[PDB]
Amino acid sequence: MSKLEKFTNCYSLSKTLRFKAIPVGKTQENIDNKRLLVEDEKRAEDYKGVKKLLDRYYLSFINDVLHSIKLKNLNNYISLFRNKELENLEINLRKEIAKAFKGNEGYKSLFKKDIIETILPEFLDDKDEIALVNSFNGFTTAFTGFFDNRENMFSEEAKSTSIAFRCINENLTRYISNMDIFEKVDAIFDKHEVQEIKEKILNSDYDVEDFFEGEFFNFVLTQEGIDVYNAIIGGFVTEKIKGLNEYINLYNQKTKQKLPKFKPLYKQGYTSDEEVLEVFRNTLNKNSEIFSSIKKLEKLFKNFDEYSSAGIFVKNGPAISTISKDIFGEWNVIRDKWNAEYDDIHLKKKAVVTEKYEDDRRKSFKKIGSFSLEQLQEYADADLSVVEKLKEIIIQKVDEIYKVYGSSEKLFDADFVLEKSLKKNDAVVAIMKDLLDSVKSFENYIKAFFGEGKETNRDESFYGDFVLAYDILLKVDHIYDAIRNYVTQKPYSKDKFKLYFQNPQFMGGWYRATILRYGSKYYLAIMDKGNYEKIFESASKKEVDKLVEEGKLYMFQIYNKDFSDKSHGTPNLHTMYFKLLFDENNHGQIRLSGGAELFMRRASLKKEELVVHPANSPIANKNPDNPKKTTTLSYDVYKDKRFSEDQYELHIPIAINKCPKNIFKINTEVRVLLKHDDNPYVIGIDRGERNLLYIVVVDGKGNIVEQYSLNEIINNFNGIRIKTDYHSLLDKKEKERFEARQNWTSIENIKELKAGYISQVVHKICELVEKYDAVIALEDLNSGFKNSRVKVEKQVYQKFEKMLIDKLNYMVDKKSNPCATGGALKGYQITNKFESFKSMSTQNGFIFYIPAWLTSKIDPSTGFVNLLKTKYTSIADSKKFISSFDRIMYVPEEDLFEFALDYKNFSRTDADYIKKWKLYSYGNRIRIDWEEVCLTSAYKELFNKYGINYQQGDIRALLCEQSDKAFYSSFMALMSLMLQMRNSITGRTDVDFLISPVKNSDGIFYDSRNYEAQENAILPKNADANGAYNIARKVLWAIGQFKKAEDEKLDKVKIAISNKEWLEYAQTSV
Amino acid sequence: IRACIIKEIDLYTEQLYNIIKSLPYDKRPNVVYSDQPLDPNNLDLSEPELWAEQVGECMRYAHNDQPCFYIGSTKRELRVNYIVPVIGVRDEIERVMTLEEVRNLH
Amino acid sequence: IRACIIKEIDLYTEQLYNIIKSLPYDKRPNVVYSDQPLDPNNLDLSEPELWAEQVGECMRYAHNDQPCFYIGSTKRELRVNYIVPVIGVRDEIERVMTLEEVRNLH
RNA sequence: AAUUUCUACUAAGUGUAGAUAAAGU
Ligand SMILES: [Mg+2]
Ligand SMILES: [Mg+2]
Repeated sequence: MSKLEKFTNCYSLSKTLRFKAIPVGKTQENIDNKRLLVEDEKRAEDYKGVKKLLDRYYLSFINDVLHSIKLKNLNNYISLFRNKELENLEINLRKEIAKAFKGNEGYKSLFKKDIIETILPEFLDDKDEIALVNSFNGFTTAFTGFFDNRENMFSEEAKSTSIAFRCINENLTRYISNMDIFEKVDAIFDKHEVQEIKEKILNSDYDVEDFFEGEFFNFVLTQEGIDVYNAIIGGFVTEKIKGLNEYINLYNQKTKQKLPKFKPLYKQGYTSDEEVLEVFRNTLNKNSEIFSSIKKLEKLFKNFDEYSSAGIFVKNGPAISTISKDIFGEWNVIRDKWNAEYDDIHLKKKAVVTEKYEDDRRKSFKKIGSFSLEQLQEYADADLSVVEKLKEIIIQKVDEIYKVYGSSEKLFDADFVLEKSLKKNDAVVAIMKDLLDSVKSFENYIKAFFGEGKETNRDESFYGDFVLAYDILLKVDHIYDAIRNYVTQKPYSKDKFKLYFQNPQFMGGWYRATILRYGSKYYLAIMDKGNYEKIFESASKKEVDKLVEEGKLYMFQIYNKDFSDKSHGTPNLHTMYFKLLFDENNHGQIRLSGGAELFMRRASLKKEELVVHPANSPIANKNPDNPKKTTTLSYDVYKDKRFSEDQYELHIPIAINKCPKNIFKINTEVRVLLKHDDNPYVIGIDRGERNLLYIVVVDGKGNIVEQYSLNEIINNFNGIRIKTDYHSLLDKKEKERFEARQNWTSIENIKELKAGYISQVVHKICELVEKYDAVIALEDLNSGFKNSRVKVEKQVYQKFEKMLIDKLNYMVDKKSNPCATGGALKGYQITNKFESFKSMSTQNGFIFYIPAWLTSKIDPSTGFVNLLKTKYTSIADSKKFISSFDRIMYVPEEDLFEFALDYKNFSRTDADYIKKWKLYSYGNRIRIDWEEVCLTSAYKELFNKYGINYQQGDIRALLCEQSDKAFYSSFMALMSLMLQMRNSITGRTDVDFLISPVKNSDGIFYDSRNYEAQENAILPKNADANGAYNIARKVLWAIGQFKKAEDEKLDKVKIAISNKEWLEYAQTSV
Repeated sequence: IRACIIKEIDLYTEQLYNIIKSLPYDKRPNVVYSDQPLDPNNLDLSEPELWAEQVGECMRYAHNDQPCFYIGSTKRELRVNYIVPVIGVRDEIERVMTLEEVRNLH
Repeated sequence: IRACIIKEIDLYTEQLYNIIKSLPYDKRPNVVYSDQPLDPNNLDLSEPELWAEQVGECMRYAHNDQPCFYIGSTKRELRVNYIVPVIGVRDEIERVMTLEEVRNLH
């Protein structure tokens, strides 16, 4: 009556097993004597040519259909633009455009065989490239993806990469702003002046003002229209003709007034160290487009005060936190000023601050588009000008850019020659990375001042110049990505090309392809234009080998290191899948659906570069936790031997559970089974600071069944058992990164090491799940933060959750019998298919996503949590704090200090349930540069040092009489570190205990150091065990909620546990 | 003089390979690496190209059996041909160890 | 020319030491031994002083860490400083093996 | 440090443990 046994054969799934084909007999010279590997390499090299030709034809078709188009909704847009009556109209406009595209009499051919067969061999009419467009005759399928991606531009889904979005959302806005700027900047002009020469030289037929009319936007839809408009804007040689922006500059230089300039419309990997370095020299030299953009932005931001502060803006997001950090002290000052001004309006005279109120305030804030500079000036203080600080910090960033340029004079001079390769040279890559990092930091910083765009009173005098400079600067992103992907590049390469064998319909079924097998060897026989086993009519090995010798057959051998004869351990998972394709216990579970694909990878490493471990010489072992410290092999060990030869890869698709029968909803069945179960286990996972991942398995009543670190992955084999400490490997990699000149390669190495680690943790968690029939408990990554000491960051943790979803779609035990429940043929399907990183929330089959609020700084034996705000601000606030306690006295029996508080008298303490806590000065706390402090002795020291008796009792009144400014500072300091539960020495010393200042019903304070020296412990051993324990107890609360509801209202039960309910549960469960 | 200098540079790096091949990876020294022969008898610091990092694996070239050393991790693919042990962490190099101070490591 | 010749002779004998140190004693080659440096690139037979015997132990001099080889048994106390592997049993020497034909032995 | 491919290896000697949905953009 187990839970998992019902979640097999649920839904369908698909995978591709990749193998390596080995030519058998004289197949390779029979292939080389027909040159069946040069037609296909030529086709793989002509793919890009035909791609460019199809792009050119697409551009011709686009400029054709964009000629026969005139909108009827554009005048309404311009009339209503200069919050919901406009978006319907703009989506109507995009739908009109998309219908004009999809309404032509030729759009049908654009993504089918006709565009290669008839159209493109006619639109071109060049005997050189008609050869190209005729080579791909019958191979239309080779473009299936290209077409399926080259049609998302002719659509209207408004994603960042589409023609409609470009023409409307990014162009019409600039056109309307240009109409405004032309209406404003006029009457400085004459036909005798440069106006008539503009018209004559660039248009020659109609007036120039016609390009600032409203319904003439249905002229800049075509790329040539954009070109002529940007010509009359900026200036277009035929005689260098000046444009409107520099006529404005000429006016603003004649007399001094910052008059706005127009905005131009939009326009709808490297392979050698010398190419990379010359691209660097070209795009980033001291007279390039980018350095000139930097100089222009410098002159602007140093001329930053002659622009009206009410017109500038700053976008709302991470930019606001960074701006507050750089201006208003630290992270959250702007946010708290906005919260103060929001309470002064939407909060009564009462202290009723509720989590729903705080959440609606947070939502209202996060929905604010952007903040002006006058607003951010009101939030400031006396004699602090926000524009001066922004100007000075931007000038500091610019001067740092200039300093790095002055430190990098050498990479620009023509005499420079490369001594070493770029991937092995790290001085020049350090220079390039430092420059790119500084420039991209500046680019990402000044990205804030583009404050949401959609707003009324933008100071166009500033934003003209700003966007003029910034639209050239943001090319550093592509340059950075290209250079980085070039440097972090393996010395080998996995570039391959599919082989067709003069047959468009090749291998697409089970065609001229079959999978033979002989003994324990499986063969792929490809007909051209002993006893085996066909896949079951037999053959004769003699005549099939005769065919192989003749040439009528192309027998490859399917092979991976598990088909070898010297392999004795456990086979790979996909090897087991493949071997099961042809098994008897396999009825229809894993079947051969679709057609295979035979690729071909050429040798990338020259045999002069091959490096080897010489035979009969002791090799050092890299695993510190290995007993055997050396190894002596009787043969050679080549490094990357697989990439030093040609290899025929083979991709075979498989469809698991093609004809399912146990079809139902997985989530509701999980809820029903968790309800009807009397003791459901739960595996809580939490990201620690000293541990990569930490597991705590908790039964259906809150009792810890297991708790251990996932620091070391344990591989079992042959009965032996060897451990690997991935935390030490990660520390070694981080130390190496600290030593290296540049850390482009180190970061990729760390990412791939973490990916491998989570690939091991996936199996760990699966074998934990199929041992207790437990239910997993993961942090909800959408809402929350981890304070920068957690090793596993959010990206790799998101990849870990994705890997767990993709594994739990079909969970297999390799060691188990295949036909047995849990084996490869009957694997558990206890999770739905992955959809997106945003839908990973609140449930996924056997996976519950849980917010990580109040999980690590909470006493796991009493539920206590420090909800106070013990930060020193002034004498009055600390006096009110001290006067808010119900009693503060010295208990002489225990030699402690009791602080009898009451959470009712304190602000923002509504989540709590047992409002009357009594917390002492028990134990020692580690403050932060770290220093250990015994609390009671520190209190006695402070009291005696400032002349204060404490044996009296209720010394609250005796304590709020101190006139000294530093007394209350020290007092609130050690009162803040008294409520510090998670203590840890910074300098990596593994002391991460977790003490609590309150005592439980039995009268003993929880101290983790009493449980770390134990196995089979009932309470968490440290803060991370506490996090996992609480993340499990939240799912236990959700299970209890399921038990409260009926068997039809289960689907609606909300399980997003709120702070009130969570603290209530944690404080009454005991 | 150039022929004898290269011979000395190679005999020294062959001895260094034979020595360093047996130390456990956590004991390997910090070295200064390059592709042109390195001469410890004349090697002078303060050159803006010397960076002290730690040796990794020690393998042999398959075509002419020349020893090569992987600086840092093998997965970093920073394979060099000539190294020299130093007492240093960064551009602040103190001194050059000898063929016996590397044997004392283990 | 004499300095480079001695350097080559010593690098070759150091490699020979590092190789022969690991073979089991029953596989050791037959060699031609002497106390002056031996140059395999020019070594010509028919000299009435070359006797092919089998290497024994391989130890290091305590004062300058120079490799020395015991020809025959260690108990024979025929310790030499420079050897060269040959295919021979007596004054009838056939040819001179190379630094890889000695590695193929085990 | 060998791999269909990835990570950590050498894991008892031409491999070990786990994972792996490919193509195209
Ligand atoms: Mg295996
Ligand atoms: Mg590896």
